[PDB]
Amino acid sequence: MKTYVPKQVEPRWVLIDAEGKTLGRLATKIATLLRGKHRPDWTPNVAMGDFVVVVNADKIRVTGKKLEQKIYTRYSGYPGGLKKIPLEKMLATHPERVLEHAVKGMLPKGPLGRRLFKRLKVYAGPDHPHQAQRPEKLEV
Amino acid sequence: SRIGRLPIPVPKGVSVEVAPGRVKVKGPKGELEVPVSPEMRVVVEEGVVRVERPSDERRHKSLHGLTRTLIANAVKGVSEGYSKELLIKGIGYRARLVGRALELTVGFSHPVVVEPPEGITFEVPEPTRVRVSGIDKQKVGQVAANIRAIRKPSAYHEKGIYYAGEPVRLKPGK
Amino acid sequence: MKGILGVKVGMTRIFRDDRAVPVTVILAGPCPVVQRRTPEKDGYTAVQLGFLPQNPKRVNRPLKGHFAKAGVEPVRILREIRDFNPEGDTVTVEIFKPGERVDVTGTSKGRGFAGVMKRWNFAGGPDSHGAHKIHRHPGSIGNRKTPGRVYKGKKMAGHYGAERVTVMNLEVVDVIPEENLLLVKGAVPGPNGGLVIVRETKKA
Amino acid sequence: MKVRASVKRICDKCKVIRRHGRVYVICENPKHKQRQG
RNA sequence: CGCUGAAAGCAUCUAAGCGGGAAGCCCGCCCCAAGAUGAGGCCUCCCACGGCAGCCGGUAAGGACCCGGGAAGACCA
RNA sequence: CGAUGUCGGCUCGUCGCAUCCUGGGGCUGAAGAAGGUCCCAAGGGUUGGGCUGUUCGCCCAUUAAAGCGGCACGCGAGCUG
Ligand SMILES: [Mg+2]
Ligand SMILES: [Mg+2]
Ligand SMILES: [Mg+2]
Ligand SMILES: [Mg+2]
Ligand SMILES: [Mg+2]
Ligand SMILES: [Mg+2]
Ligand SMILES: [Mg+2]
Ligand SMILES: [Mg+2]
Ligand SMILES: [Mg+2]
Ligand SMILES: [Mg+2]
Ligand SMILES: [Mg+2]
Ligand SMILES: [Mg+2]
Ligand SMILES: [Mg+2]
Ligand SMILES: [Mg+2]
Ligand SMILES: [Mg+2]
Ligand SMILES: [Mg+2]
Ligand SMILES: [Mg+2]
Ligand SMILES: [Mg+2]
Ligand SMILES: [Mg+2]
Ligand SMILES: [Mg+2]
Ligand SMILES: [Mg+2]
Ligand SMILES: [Mg+2]
Ligand SMILES: [Mg+2]
Ligand SMILES: [Mg+2]
Ligand SMILES: [Mg+2]
Ligand SMILES: [Mg+2]
Ligand SMILES: [Mg+2]
Ligand SMILES: [Mg+2]
Ligand SMILES: [Mg+2]
Ligand SMILES: [Mg+2]
Ligand SMILES: [Mg+2]
Ligand SMILES: [Mg+2]
Ligand SMILES: [Mg+2]
Ligand SMILES: [Mg+2]
Ligand SMILES: [Mg+2]
Ligand SMILES: [Mg+2]
Ligand SMILES: [Mg+2]
Ligand SMILES: [Mg+2]
Ligand SMILES: [Mg+2]
Ligand SMILES: [Mg+2]
Ligand SMILES: [Mg+2]
Ligand SMILES: [Mg+2]
Ligand SMILES: [Mg+2]
Ligand SMILES: [Mg+2]
Ligand SMILES: [Mg+2]
Ligand SMILES: [Mg+2]
Ligand SMILES: [Mg+2]
Ligand SMILES: [Mg+2]
Ligand SMILES: [Mg+2]
Ligand SMILES: [Mg+2]
Ligand SMILES: [Mg+2]
Ligand SMILES: [Mg+2]
Ligand SMILES: [Mg+2]
Ligand SMILES: [Mg+2]
Ligand SMILES: [Mg+2]
Ligand SMILES: [Mg+2]
Ligand SMILES: [Mg+2]
Ligand SMILES: [Mg+2]
Ligand SMILES: [Mg+2]
Ligand SMILES: [Mg+2]
Ligand SMILES: [Mg+2]
Ligand SMILES: [Mg+2]
Ligand SMILES: [Mg+2]
Ligand SMILES: [Mg+2]
Ligand SMILES: [Mg+2]
Ligand SMILES: [Mg+2]
Ligand SMILES: [Mg+2]
Ligand SMILES: [Mg+2]
Ligand SMILES: [Mg+2]
Ligand SMILES: [Mg+2]
Ligand SMILES: [Mg+2]
Ligand SMILES: [Mg+2]
Ligand SMILES: [Mg+2]
Ligand SMILES: [Mg+2]
Ligand SMILES: [Mg+2]
Ligand SMILES: [Mg+2]
Ligand SMILES: [Mg+2]
Ligand SMILES: [Mg+2]
Ligand SMILES: [Mg+2]
Ligand SMILES: [Mg+2]
Ligand SMILES: [Mg+2]
Ligand SMILES: [Zn+2]
Repeated sequence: MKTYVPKQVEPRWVLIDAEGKTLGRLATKIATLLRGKHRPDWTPNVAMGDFVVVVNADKIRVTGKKLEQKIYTRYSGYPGGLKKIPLEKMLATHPERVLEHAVKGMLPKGPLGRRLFKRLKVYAGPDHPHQAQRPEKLEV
Repeated sequence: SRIGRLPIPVPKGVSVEVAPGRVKVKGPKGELEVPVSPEMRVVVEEGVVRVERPSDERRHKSLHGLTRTLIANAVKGVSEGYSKELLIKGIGYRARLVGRALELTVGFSHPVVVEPPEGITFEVPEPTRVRVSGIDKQKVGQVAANIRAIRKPSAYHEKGIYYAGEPVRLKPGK
Repeated sequence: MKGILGVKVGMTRIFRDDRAVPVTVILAGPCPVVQRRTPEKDGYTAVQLGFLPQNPKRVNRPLKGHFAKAGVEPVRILREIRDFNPEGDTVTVEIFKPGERVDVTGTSKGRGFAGVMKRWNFAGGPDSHGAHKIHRHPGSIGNRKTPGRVYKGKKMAGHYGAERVTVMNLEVVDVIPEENLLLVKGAVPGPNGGLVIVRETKKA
Repeated sequence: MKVRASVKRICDKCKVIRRHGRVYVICENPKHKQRQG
């Protein structure tokens, strides 16, 4: 007997409210959903996890003094091109990127991992534009 | 040996209503909202407000005295109000009231007009005394600190803007 | 913000209060409003100006449909002025008065492939004392094994000019509405006959 | 302000305080101000 | 450097909270920039053509080729 | 060691900050002006000559200042020699 390999499946669209949840502990669950490891037919070499919609991403929570002391960093390739953005400022300017970054770092590197990241749709504020997909509300 | 335990006399007629995280104090001179830690409990009694803490841990012991004083400062502010007095010293130095604003001539090449924030009143009884008054104790002391900072007391001469009661301490020169 | 499209016509000097004032002459208007950008429709505010009438027998259909929806004759250039909403339907030199300061944008003259000395004002090499075929060369471009590479943005030979350049805070010396003429004190990018944009200065 | 690794009371008017993660010595005598560093 | 302020009846810029404060930091100015594959937006133009998410051919709006040139340019653009 | 060209200069930079200048400060045996000392700060700036191969240093005339270090004592498939 060979191990079961699934034929392609309709993905499950899912909706998660970010308000009040801790940044890192929410991200690990989203990553699990994107990989589809909650699914009994999980297969490592095809994209078969959920599509994850997240709202209220600007209301994510964080412990200690991370609002001031967590620094995001970007290197432009130029001399002096290291930019340091504190978490506070990122929330004030591109708040959806806090969760996106946290999740992306928890997905595998490579073509499949980049594909899985596109299946995550993060929104600040309580609304998302994906009624047509009828996302299933999740409590995590 | 405790400010938090000390009950707060409430003069009639001042009303102290409690809400989660805040205490609202209304009196003859205005209202003040006091933000209060949700770990503390503020209790209304007959002509008395009291604050209680839920343990003997350092943080609760620290918030206990703070919360009592802030509530008491609000009770005083709406009934008595607060004021601070500034003495201007030095030959040419003087103040006057331009409208309800304060104009200081204190040795610069120009005057210094200070606009009153909401809830602050300026008075100039004599040209060398300035009164700052309002219901908010923290604000009164802040505006007063700002006006003193225009021209601080000199290290060598009785010249500058002084708190009333501030001791004049000088250094010799030559 | 207010602006107008123009043509650089030439340079001369005038006499003002017994002073010779170098000027660039610019033929600016008249500029029809061809489209307006609104926050509801486009997400920002600007006016699309037209300039220089064109032979309709040179204007293809999608452009013609664009003009006609505006009730505008066929024009040679369309450019937008950001954050400008003129009341009329035609922008002319009269939006500027003498004494105002303006920013002027044009396409600078094209040096083509330019050496390090012309493009970056490098010092080049000695012309005697043994200098060997490096009189106009850049010298070293780096270090050694650390970092073993050349920085991004390293100044090197290459194309230079024929690029957008803004010169800021130029005094308007005169306005001649009869001939749609703006006189601006000083130098303005590009050749005579080049397209320019004149805007109210951003320098306070 | 004296910035040193050994911050100590210099006179009996000196008060050792901890302020925003640092040790300071404040005193009515300005020479006695210290910050650990 | 302060305001207000406990723990610590006083005091304390701090433990709750608020203010002031550098040529430096973020933005503002200028230039590039949607291969930003996350490939964005707006205006306008053509139209659902024949024959066996495919192929084949004729077209549309458009474009390219070629030619006269250009303060554009090594060729290219 | 079946080769990793070695001083100094020129050219071209870029970085560190234990900061020479400029900006912000506390203390002064800080009257003022000018200094001294320490703290914050690397954004920019940091001259031209005489001597000597010199690096350095001394000297001349200035300067807000004429900083110190790293990059194979940066840089010879870039030049000099
Ligand atoms: Mg789960
Ligand atoms: Mg595996
Ligand atoms: Mg956290
Ligand atoms: Mg955003
Ligand atoms: Mg990863
Ligand atoms: Mg790996
Ligand atoms: Mg009562
Ligand atoms: Mg009780
Ligand atoms: Mg002296
Ligand atoms: Mg142009
Ligand atoms: Mg050329
Ligand atoms: Mg050259
Ligand atoms: Mg040159
Ligand atoms: Mg040049
Ligand atoms: Mg030279
Ligand atoms: Mg020479
Ligand atoms: Mg030369
Ligand atoms: Mg030779
Ligand atoms: Mg030779
Ligand atoms: Mg030669
Ligand atoms: Mg070279
Ligand atoms: Mg390397
Ligand atoms: Mg070009
Ligand atoms: Mg004139
Ligand atoms: Mg020309
Ligand atoms: Mg002692
Ligand atoms: Mg004391
Ligand atoms: Mg004090
Ligand atoms: Mg106090
Ligand atoms: Mg005590
Ligand atoms: Mg605090
Ligand atoms: Mg503040
Ligand atoms: Mg502050
Ligand atoms: Mg102040
Ligand atoms: Mg400046
Ligand atoms: Mg552009
Ligand atoms: Mg695109
Ligand atoms: Mg674009
Ligand atoms: Mg990307
Ligand atoms: Mg597009
Ligand atoms: Mg055709
Ligand atoms: Mg040609
Ligand atoms: Mg060819
Ligand atoms: Mg060897
Ligand atoms: Mg060999
Ligand atoms: Mg070998
Ligand atoms: Mg060899
Ligand atoms: Mg260096
Ligand atoms: Mg330092
Ligand atoms: Mg220095
Ligand atoms: Mg200074
Ligand atoms: Mg003296
Ligand atoms: Mg002095
Ligand atoms: Mg000093
Ligand atoms: Mg210090
Ligand atoms: Mg110090
Ligand atoms: Mg610097
Ligand atoms: Mg730098
Ligand atoms: Mg430097
Ligand atoms: Mg010298
Ligand atoms: Mg000589
Ligand atoms: Mg000689
Ligand atoms: Mg010499
Ligand atoms: Mg020498
Ligand atoms: Mg020597
Ligand atoms: Mg000697
Ligand atoms: Mg001098
Ligand atoms: Mg100086
Ligand atoms: Mg070195
Ligand atoms: Mg060595
Ligand atoms: Mg050696
Ligand atoms: Mg070397
Ligand atoms: Mg050296
Ligand atoms: Mg070398
Ligand atoms: Mg050689
Ligand atoms: Mg050499
Ligand atoms: Mg080499
Ligand atoms: Mg070599
Ligand atoms: Mg080489
Ligand atoms: Mg020799
Ligand atoms: Mg020889
Ligand atoms: Zn002391």
